[PDB]
Amino acid sequence: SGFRKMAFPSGKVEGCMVQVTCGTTTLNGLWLDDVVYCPRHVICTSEDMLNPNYEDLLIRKSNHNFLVQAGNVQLRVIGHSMQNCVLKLKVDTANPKTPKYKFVRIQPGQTFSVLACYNGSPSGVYQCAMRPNFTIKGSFLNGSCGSVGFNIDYDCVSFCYMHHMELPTGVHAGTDLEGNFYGPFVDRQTAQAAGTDTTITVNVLAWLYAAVINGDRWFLNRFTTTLNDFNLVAMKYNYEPLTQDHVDILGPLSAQTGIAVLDMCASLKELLQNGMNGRTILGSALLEDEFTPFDVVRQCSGVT
Amino acid sequence: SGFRKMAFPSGKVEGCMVQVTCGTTTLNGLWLDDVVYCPRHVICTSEDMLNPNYEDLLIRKSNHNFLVQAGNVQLRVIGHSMQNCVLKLKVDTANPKTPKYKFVRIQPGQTFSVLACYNGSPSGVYQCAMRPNFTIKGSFLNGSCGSVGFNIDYDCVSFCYMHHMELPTGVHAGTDLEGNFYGPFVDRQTAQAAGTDTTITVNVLAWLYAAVINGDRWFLNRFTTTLNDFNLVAMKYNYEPLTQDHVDILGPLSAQTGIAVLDMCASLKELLQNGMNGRTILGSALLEDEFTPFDVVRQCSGVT
Ligand SMILES: Cc1cc(F)ccc1CS(N)(=O)=O
Ligand SMILES: Cc1cc(F)ccc1CS(N)(=O)=O
Repeated sequence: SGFRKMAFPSGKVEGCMVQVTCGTTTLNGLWLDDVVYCPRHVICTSEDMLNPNYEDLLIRKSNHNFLVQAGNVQLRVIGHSMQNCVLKLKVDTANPKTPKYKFVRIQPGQTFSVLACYNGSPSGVYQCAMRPNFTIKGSFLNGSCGSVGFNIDYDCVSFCYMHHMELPTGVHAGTDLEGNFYGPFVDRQTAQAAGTDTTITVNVLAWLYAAVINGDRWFLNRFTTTLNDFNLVAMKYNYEPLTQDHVDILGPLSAQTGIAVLDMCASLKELLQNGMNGRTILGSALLEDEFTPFDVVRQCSGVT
Repeated sequence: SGFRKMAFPSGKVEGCMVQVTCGTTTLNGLWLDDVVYCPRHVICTSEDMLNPNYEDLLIRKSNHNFLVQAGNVQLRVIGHSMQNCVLKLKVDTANPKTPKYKFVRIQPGQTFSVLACYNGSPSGVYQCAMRPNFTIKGSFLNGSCGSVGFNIDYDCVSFCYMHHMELPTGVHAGTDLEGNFYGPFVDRQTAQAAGTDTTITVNVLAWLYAAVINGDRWFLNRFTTTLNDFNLVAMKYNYEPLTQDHVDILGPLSAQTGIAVLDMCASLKELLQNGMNGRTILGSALLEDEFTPFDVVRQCSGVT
């Protein structure tokens, strides 16, 4: 019992983190097989970052300009290419600690673990969600760029995120491992405003299921509601609309707890309308939306 | 920028987790050098757990009754001894992945990372604090026992916690790696009530420093206070008394932010007296006390 915002074990990803230096810029790279993946803005001075022409900046670069360091051993770069907003440095050595892995582009509301790194060295690991405005609320200082977000499925690491930007509002933007940004963001030091950060409704409900399971029930009410009625209330409170897909995905939690999804929606409705009244659910004074339904099933069943 | 409840990277500890089976009971063990550490209640049936005589139960046990499995390879047990509430199984093979390590008994209010494991397999990693009532608020299902709490100092893993018990109130009790329980708890299925879970005042203040650093300042007031005056208010709100030691430890944050410790104490006082008024600090609607001063300095400086 007890419920915690858990990160996946980082070991398999710790083994893939290297330091990439290009001139004076040092940031993190991901070493999988004989390729090192890193943000392409490694080639930029902070002057370049105002309006960088990456194609033009990259012409000036050679394999030997990219210094890749794995622990305290240097990797020989035998090739370099730009895929969207990431650099792929082909090294002459396959990472002997390469786990089974996939590159996956996640959807907003989906959760993953970030291994925050500096100079190819892991500092800490924390659990994130892709916000519906395609930002993440990370902890990233100078040097953290190229730190990656991942999910682990038994022994296979699905890499979903590489860190690129902090927006002027102190939220974080980045790419999948094919170097395509989440949301409308570009690797340029420019006025980039994120849209409305809406609450991930399906996640809040999953977390309310997790609460009931763990004995926090005070918020369970006598009322039910409808998808349309609930969604009127969701709209007013900047909550993502709830689909039959969301209701289907919550099925097992509904089954395990014997609380219908729409009854829990009515509980959520009252919580939105009446607040917590200074009470707490699983030791939080607001509604948590960075647990997925899959996150609760797998935590409240002990999946390794 | 941005502030996150980060766990240490778990890799070095993932390498030390094994499965220990004794009869029908399976739980987690820690394999360091040629010793496997695990909870001594591995030798108990859930019948034994009501009033176990561990010395008597252990007489009946031989080296070959302890089945230690590291991944999918069996370790030969050549010796077994009881140190307090842990078993030390001497195996014939040194863990080749043994990191530099120490066993340290932590003080209440001190924070550490837990690698929650099942059948010697890591499931997730999360950051904890030793509560002032010597419990932790973990996430632990059946099989999680022998999952360990640790701090990492560069490359050295300080092991501070092994998981043993969930109390009837769903909080968690355990030992240091010498098998001495934190608090008054015993490895017995009996009415064990935890005392008052007081807030770790120094940690809340450190987190308020972290807030100011990260641009959340709304709670900064015009008032200061005294250690004695603040502590009257601390007492009323089940906050740990603040010592000159706590004030000394917050020095660097006070220095970095140019907010005197006692001024921040006055900010905390108003927050205790007036609540948040439905506002949030670093995306929390209550006062976080599971970051230490050392946790903020090292997060808001990017220590690897
Ligand atoms: C331990 C774990 C494993 C997993 F596969 C999915 C989730 C979790 C828990 S959580 N929601 O804090 O990430
Ligand atoms: C990343 C990190 C490293 C460290 F040495 C101490 C703390 C932290 C951040 S925290 N407070 O979330 O654990």
